[PDB]
Amino acid sequence: HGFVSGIVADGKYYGGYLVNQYPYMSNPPDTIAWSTTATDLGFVDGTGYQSPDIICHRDAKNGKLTATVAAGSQIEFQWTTWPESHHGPLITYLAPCNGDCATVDKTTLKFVKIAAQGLIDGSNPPGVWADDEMIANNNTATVTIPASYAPGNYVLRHEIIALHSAGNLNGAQNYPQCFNIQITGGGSAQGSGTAGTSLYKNTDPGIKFDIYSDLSGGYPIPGPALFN
Ligand SMILES: *[C@@H]1O[C@H](CO)[C@@H](O)[C@H](O)[C@H]1NC(C)=O
Ligand SMILES: [Cu+2]
Repeated sequence: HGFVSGIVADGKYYGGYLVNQYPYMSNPPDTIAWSTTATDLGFVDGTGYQSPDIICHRDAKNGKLTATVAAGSQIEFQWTTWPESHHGPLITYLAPCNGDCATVDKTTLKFVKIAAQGLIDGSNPPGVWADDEMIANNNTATVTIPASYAPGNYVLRHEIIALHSAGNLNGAQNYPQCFNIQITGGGSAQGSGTAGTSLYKNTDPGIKFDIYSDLSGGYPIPGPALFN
């Protein structure tokens, strides 16, 4: 259970969608982060993989602001304190808004996987994962925006998949957080995206996954192919 409280882009801090505060007000602050109704700091599980909730978490609604970021530079995502039990991958995507992200219909977004980290050391189940490294780094995850990416308006979708209960069907817990960004500089490249409601199936091997048994077979990070 947790959420992204803010991000750093081009070295500038942007406050996120404070889901434990902003829903409890008529007129919360503007943010680059999408609003959600996930006030229990909870998740979308496999029962919702085909729901609009998987896109940006949820009942999510477009953030009002947009952060500029140079292609080829780093974004830091500051999570709230992440529980050790919730081992799993960190996956980050870009979807073009093809227009203004403040008004794009989220149901139309097609996400390209730009970063993904999974099982780091599975010598001893339940293993050490991407989220374990995030915990150790002041509950912060980092990605690089590809240097060759086309300049434009994008939804940045950053997600933890907790796998502590993932041996159960629909037991994997997805924690997507979305932000509006404007990539500057860059090149001409873009991936071919996947609708949010097409990212995952509850039968995918990295979704219906047992962290507690021998990990000699590794961990197949779910979702579409990683962009190069
Ligand atoms: C740790 O993260 C918090 C937000 O969770 C941030 O406010 C603080 O500045 C960070 N500490 C360091 C040393 O960067
Ligand atoms: Cu939890």
